[PDB]
Amino acid sequence: MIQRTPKIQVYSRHPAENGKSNFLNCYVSGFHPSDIEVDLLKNGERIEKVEHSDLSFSKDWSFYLLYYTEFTPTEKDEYACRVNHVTLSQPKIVKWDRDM
Amino acid sequence: GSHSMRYFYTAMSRPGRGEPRFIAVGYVDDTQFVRFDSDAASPRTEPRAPWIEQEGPEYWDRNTQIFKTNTQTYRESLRNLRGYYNQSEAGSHIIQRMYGCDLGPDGRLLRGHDQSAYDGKDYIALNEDLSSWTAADTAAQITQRKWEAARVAEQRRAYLEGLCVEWLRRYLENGKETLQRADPPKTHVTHHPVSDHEATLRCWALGFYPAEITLTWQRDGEDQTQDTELVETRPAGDRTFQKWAAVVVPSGEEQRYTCHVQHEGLPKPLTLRWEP
Amino acid sequence: LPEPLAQGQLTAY
Repeated sequence: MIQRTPKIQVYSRHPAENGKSNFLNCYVSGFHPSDIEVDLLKNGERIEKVEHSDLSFSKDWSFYLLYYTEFTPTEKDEYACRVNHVTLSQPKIVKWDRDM
Repeated sequence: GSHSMRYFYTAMSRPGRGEPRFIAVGYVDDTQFVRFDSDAASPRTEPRAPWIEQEGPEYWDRNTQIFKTNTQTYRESLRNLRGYYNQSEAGSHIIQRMYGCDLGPDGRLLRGHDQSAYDGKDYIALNEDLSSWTAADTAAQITQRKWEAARVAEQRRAYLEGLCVEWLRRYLENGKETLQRADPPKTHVTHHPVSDHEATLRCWALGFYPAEITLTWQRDGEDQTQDTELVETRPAGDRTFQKWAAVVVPSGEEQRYTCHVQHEGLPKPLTLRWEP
Repeated sequence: LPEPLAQGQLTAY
């Protein structure tokens, strides 16, 4: 069976400003089949209250989902998105980079 | 001024873990407005945009009956397709359907769409005539023959030219303050040396709606298609979208590069440069 | 509004 691995982008809803509340996003897309595991990480630890969009898909049939949680960026705290999917041998981690 | 409505159905089997999950979501353009999930504690059609909340109980109940019945039909369909491909009962499979109507800037029907896929591959699609089918393989031909026998295309056509257009027009009016509002991108260009002799220029578009946009780099007025790193347009979570395009340039040549931005919400196309 | 159910049984794939 043909499968497609997820693309992953980690970014903030609004331009990041330290000390100002914002939303951390992890957008997974272009994947098939639809089952997928996504965690948002703060300093390597899983963030608890993460919400996500309803499952939908693109014109090429690949699925996409937005995972998001409120966060307040600081200079020191590290954020990332951790993704697993049938196409991945082990979870893929993408760090949040405020310039990306 | 052009608009579309789409419903996206996903039916997913999962042997050993209950019956196939059926989800349906509805969109006008890039705005989701409803959902139904057979896995919800209490499956029912739920509003996902404020302008749909005004529809009355009859609407929600009508939708819910439709999606509950589709839930059962798609489970039958999954059983059928597993057999069409001689597949074992061990594996999980997915049928997807996306359908709907497009209106031109005058609110007239431009065309209808009704396409299905199995395990992520084209399976069967209604042609633009809304009267004939295109089947991807000999399995889909079985579906085609069954749908031709039952005059299913006629049913799709009546919907696509009738209720689809009627309700899309209703939604566009009810949600006119947002659905018919294009928000232009907020843009800027960043500069990051990558070494003594090269630097990255990144052209940003933020806060725009709808998602459709064109973001390109030119050098001396020539498109830099191959040299441009282009990320997928991505949702901000406030209805708006984001995108960037990056190119790595020789240090000192920054002013030879221009970023061009086209978007519906823009008074006029933008050309931007790095501004030290 | 999604495609309504036909008068009789909907046709499966």
